[PDB]
Amino acid sequence: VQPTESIVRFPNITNLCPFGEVFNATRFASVYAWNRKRISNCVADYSVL
Amino acid sequence: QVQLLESGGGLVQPGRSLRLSCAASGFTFDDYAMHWVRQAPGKGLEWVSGVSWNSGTIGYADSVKGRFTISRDNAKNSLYLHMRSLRAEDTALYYCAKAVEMVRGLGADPEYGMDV
Repeated sequence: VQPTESIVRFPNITNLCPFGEVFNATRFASVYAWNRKRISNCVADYSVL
Repeated sequence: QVQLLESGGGLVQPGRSLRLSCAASGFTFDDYAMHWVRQAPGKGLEWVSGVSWNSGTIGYADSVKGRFTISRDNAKNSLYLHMRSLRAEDTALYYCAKAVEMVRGLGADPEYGMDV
């Protein structure tokens, strides 16, 4: 017998990384007073882009 | 035990470049807004500068337009203010502090909260 269709599974989508309000913040900083931070332990969607 | 150490004092000439450092401890630094408050000797207390959680300069006072610099060393949990072109009256008992309001708590970025 041959198969018919594919099934892919994974638990509920967990805590997303909060990209959004980093870019929806009141404002960014200067060039010499520039901003940097590091994100880990969270999923990044890239879909909204 | 929230703690803020202020340095940059001594006898200094007006009109000269000055470096002030405030070290923060006892609380996670780079998640809060932060404030410098002017305090002329023999006078009252007035707001001079501030900076956002993202290390964003709030601005400068009326008489000091575009000639001070506020920056934040996120690496070693510190904050610096550089002054230029001092006069006899720009002397102040500058104070350092943070903001009570947390990120994602209670719109817009909260930046008030003259606290410690």
